[PDB]
Amino acid sequence: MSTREQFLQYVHDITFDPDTAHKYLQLQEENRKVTNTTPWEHPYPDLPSRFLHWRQVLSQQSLYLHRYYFEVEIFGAGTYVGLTCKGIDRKGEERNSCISGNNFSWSLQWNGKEFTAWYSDMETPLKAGPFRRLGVYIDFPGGILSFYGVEYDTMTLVHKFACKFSEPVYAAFWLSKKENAIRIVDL
Repeated sequence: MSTREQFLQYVHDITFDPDTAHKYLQLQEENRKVTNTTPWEHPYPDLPSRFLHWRQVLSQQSLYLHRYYFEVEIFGAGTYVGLTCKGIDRKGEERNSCISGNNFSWSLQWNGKEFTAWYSDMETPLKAGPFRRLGVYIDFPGGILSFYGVEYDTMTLVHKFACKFSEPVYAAFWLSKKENAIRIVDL
């Protein structure tokens, strides 16, 4: 085990769920790439699962009771990556239905020069500097959600959340601004 190999022991497949994606989000690369293409909508069927107002998408996969790791690359100020539960309101207009505004979701925002940790309408600006690639580590029984900046020969802890998990969690993504994009790495 290299340093990164400690986390790769727990690698988990994550792909975007097309049935959740807001109509301004385009999915590519077998549901491993998402891009905000506002004001150009895409003709997705109307489904109760689909986010209506917040420009969000969930993973198809849920995680429950073990340790998990995956990597993403983020592009653009306004991107959030984190976790939520199935019961997040898909049709809501208010902050309780975005991934920075409730007590069952946790997320990390990139604003163009710093990351910010979000939980339940509370924000903590960080000074970690930029990282294109983030490693997302979930220790469900341990109540840990950690974000690492990942470079060739390095991992750097950006933020560790202490989380009171209950339901299975889904990877959750919020692409708040035009041209925001997130990709899930191979692993």
